[PDB]
Amino acid sequence: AKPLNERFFIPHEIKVMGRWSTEDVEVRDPSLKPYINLEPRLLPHTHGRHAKKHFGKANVHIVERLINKIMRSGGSHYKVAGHFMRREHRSLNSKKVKAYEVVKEAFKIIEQRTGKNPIQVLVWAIENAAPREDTTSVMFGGIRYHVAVDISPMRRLDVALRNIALGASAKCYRNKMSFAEALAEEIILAANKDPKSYAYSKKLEIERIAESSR
Amino acid sequence: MRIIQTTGKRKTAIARAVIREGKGRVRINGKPVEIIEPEIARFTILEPLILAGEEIWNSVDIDVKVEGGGFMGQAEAARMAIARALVEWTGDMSLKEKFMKYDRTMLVGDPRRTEPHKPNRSTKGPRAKRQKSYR
Amino acid sequence: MATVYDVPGDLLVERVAQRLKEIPEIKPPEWAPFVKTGRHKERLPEQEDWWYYRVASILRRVYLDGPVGIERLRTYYGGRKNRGHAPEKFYKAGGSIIRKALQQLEAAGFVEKVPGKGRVITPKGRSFLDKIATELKKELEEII
Amino acid sequence: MAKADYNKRKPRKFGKGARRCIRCGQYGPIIRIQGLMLCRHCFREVAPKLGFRKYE
Amino acid sequence: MANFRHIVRVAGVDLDGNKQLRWALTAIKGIGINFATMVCRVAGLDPFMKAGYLTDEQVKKIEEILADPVAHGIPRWAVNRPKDYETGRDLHLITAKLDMAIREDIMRLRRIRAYRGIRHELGLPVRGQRTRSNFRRGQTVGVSRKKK
Amino acid sequence: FRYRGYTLEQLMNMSLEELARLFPARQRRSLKRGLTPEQKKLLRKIRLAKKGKYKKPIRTHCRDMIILPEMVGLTIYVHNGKEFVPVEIKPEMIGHYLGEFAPTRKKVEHG
Amino acid sequence: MQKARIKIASTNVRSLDEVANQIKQIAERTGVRMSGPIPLPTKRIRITTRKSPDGEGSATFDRWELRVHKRLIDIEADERAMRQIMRIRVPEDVTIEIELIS
RNA sequence: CCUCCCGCUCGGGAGGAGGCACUCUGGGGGGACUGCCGGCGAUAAGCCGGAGGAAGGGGCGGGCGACGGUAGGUCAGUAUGCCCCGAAACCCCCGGGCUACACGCGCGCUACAAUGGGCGGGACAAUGGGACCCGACCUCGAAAGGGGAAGGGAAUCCCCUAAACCCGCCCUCAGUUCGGAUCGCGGGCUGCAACUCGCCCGCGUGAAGCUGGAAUCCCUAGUACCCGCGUGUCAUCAUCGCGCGGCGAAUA
Repeated sequence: AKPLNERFFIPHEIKVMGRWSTEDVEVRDPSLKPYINLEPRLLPHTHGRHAKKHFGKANVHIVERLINKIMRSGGSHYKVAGHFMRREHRSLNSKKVKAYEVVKEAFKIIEQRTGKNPIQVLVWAIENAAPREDTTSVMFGGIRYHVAVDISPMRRLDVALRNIALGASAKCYRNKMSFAEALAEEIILAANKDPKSYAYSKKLEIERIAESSR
Repeated sequence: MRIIQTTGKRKTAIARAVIREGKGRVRINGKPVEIIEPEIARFTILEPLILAGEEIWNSVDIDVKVEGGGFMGQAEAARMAIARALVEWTGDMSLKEKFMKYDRTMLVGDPRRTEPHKPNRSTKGPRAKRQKSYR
Repeated sequence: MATVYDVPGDLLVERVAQRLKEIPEIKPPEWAPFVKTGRHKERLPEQEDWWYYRVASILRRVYLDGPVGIERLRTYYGGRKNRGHAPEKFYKAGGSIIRKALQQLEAAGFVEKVPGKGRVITPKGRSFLDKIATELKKELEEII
Repeated sequence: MAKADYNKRKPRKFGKGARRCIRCGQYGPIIRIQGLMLCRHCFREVAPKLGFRKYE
Repeated sequence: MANFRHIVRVAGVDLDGNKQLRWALTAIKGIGINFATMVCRVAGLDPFMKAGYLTDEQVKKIEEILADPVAHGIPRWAVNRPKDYETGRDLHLITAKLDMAIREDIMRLRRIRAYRGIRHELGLPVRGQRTRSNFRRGQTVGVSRKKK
Repeated sequence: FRYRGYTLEQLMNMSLEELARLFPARQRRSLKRGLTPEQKKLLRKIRLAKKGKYKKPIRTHCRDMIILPEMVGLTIYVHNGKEFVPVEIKPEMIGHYLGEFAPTRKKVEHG
Repeated sequence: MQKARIKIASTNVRSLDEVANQIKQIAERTGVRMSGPIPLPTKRIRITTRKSPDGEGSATFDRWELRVHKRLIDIEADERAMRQIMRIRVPEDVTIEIELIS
């Protein structure tokens, strides 16, 4: 509770989620520079409406993009503080509101071990979790090919973050890996390109199957 | 002193704000800015107040009453109005253009709010049909 | 230089609940945590804090409201009950922890029943609070 | 032979069988109770003379 | 601490675990999770600690709050069965009394020839309505009371 | 306790009021509020059978009556919907409904 | 004198405003002090109904509006200065309530 | 200006006078029209891009569905040609049946936990509905509810508490403190009456289920996804139908 208020004096100044300065990191590649909202500021929730335009989804705070592809899995059933759930899932059968907590605690659990600005470990995990080449079963002229298709910087990011957010929910499954943890131990190891990231195992295979086919 | 009354409206949280000179008062629905439990939607309110400076925050009394359902809803109605309360105060295009370049959720609301639940073909929600399996 | 308005409700409630142990007029009666409790509890807790929070709220609520009733404070808590696979619905608390509580405050002189039909604060209930909030709001500036 | 009257004499204190319309004379079919007891089907035919408006 | 054990025996010879006192009694048929925390009060223990941290002296205080609970306190809707078979005022239920009392009343109805007793023999809920296709794809409720 | 209640006889002498504390919430209600004008012609035919004017074999459509201590002994004919199914009433039947004992369906196997 | 409230509601827009305007014009000049014709809410009434009598396939569902609007008027005049102003024709279909207190 | 509290005497908060500023209410008026600017196009139509702006190039969401057809659906709402019944295929009544089940499928709810459960505290809405009707508030009852009783035929009173939220505390991933079927009992409530066949409250009971094959459905933004909220019909069966606001995207 007192640290919590220090976390209210500190984001003010300016810093993400209470104590992560948005200047600590830089986007070194000139590819992922206009596609990423590292540079702008303070809160993800924002509600700034996206997909409004052609690229009304590139200007989305990196973390907000995280929150709602981390929020994804969800039907019908009913949640409230009662007895009451699940209904908000292994990935928010429900809101970005109790989602934003998970990503905050995962920034807390990835800061606790690495000790770096965690927005330097995640932006280092969404330039590596994206495959550089993909095969589409594309036919053109009635002729069925399985072809060299190179990936665009916007469709990169998306496959980076989504594969990060798809890998964690196989592990969190009825397991001590809490998403605040299971995400925080995915984001470190996608930053590293480690052999333990279900998100850097598809990145590779999607380039390697796509190299054969070309 | 002065009285400049403004408004700030996002997704039907209507913020009633007043900006008069004083000593650093932040009042929300009668309670200091301290009473809120989410740290998060607080920082949102706090965004404009640093973009201008603590200098003008300390020298001016801000009382707002945000009658709006959302926790983030209240905050958002508070983010739009302080920013408009501070641009009427000093008067310059420096503080207005500095807000617009950062985000348009400080000085534009929405054009839209909510849609009705359509009659539909006997199911739940505006945009949904009964499931089929008769093929 | 403080009201109940100036202090967050997480720091106010253990400072007034202690000040309900200490004074020491309000106390836990034995029948109220045992099994005369509010709706369904996954476990029933053997706490003094349990009694001292259900009352530490009651002195904050009658401050804000005028005629604050029994049917209002039963329905003001937040909490449900199962029906089955039918989804849960909204029900109210135990009137036993609310109708003895106002009456343990009423003998203490913190609350009084007005002649218009209702429940309001006395000066002794209003000063007990402003002193406990002058202590809380003072500590909240010292602590980074 | 001889017997006493009948026009029905059982309980019908409440429910649907308690109601009838003032246009098609039904129990189970719809009875809109706002002081306009009719079925849903009549309702549609009658309304433009009532002064209800189709527009949403 | 009050002398660590992993298995102390409570309620006769049936076993008390190392989960938590309030959950270790729930298992002992007749004492639940709300009735376990009613006998922690009278006896005078901390409710949230582990089970098995009990000397010999605590194990005797519980076995006499069980035999007759209506003597110690325990309200006449907060005890296990109140008003029994039309002439017992209140009683206790345990793994042997609960098993017998419920099969007795079922032995009573079958002789009576009711629509409750033969409705517990054919394989059916009595007041839950549908037997139309529920317990679906060969399945079964298990009626009363235990398939673990 | 064999025989349900204090004893079969003492619950014929406690009838109005004192039985109530023993009974379910549901049996209480229908005694306490009362029962219909067909339940008043059934208090003549249990009384013609225990003594006096030539006894009818008691028949009933009563399936909402809950068995009392005075009515224990008679052979009661409860119309299942088609025909009259007999029930010799016992003291173990104090506290149950009369429409339980006679059937509401013919009893066969399903298939 | 006797403060009267004319509470005037109508089911349609055109009928209610003409009477409210005419009531504030004729009363203006005589022995009347008159507080302005204040609009209260529309208790819009929603009847939300099933079109199709089969209740079959997709059935398109009528939304119904009954909108009833309420103007209110305080007036300081006699009971005789009241009837003089209540002379007016009034749309079908316009309810005019009168409370009388001193 | 006045009553109450607190105070470090700087200053924070409520009440009533007072004041219609603000929110709002519902009646009217303006504002967006490819008007302007560039590019593509036959210099036309139109499409693309830009500036100013609260909003833009069907702005956005509804209502609005031609001639007809599937002999689609309903004569079991009504209207109606034809035929048939006439102590009956009428009429009155009680009781039972529609709620039977070894099973099959459709549409849905609830659900397989740590993004969690208890407990407490605090900050928040909107549509609506309300006279044998909503029910303040006070009292008794563990509660369901009962007793008393203010206001209200309505911007002026009541249902009413939003729920999701967050902060601290206890708890520490098992078929479990999950999950709630099934069964014993005690008890309320409506009606003549809830065994068949109502719901809730409490204690005991504590089942399957630990992420689901083939196959297949819905939708494109304040939408889906998610959370509660009201109303209809209406005593009572709602995991339904209609409708409201809260959080708030993916891909195109």
